[PDB]
Amino acid sequence: SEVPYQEASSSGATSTSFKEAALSLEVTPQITPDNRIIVEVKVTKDAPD
Amino acid sequence: SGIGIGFITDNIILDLQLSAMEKTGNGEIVSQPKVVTSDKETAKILKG
Repeated sequence: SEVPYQEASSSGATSTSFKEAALSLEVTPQITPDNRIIVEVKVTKDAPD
Repeated sequence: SGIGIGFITDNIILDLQLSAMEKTGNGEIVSQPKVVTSDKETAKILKG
């Protein structure tokens, strides 16, 4: 779910920010012959405050 | 917490107290995070 921050600052900045506090896996696996992977993985758990 | 009261009231009210406090607090926190990292690469564990 995407925890935002709404800073609505009249003179030109509308920080209608958001960011999802979601479990997630962001994986970039590289497959090597013996059924192996060197993977760049982002494993994140975050949660609304 | 700590009051030692001596009171006279009947003849005269004369109150003599020794009021003492001793407080002891010990907090120990031991946390160990284990991270698997490539060699010469950065990896990060963050628990907060």
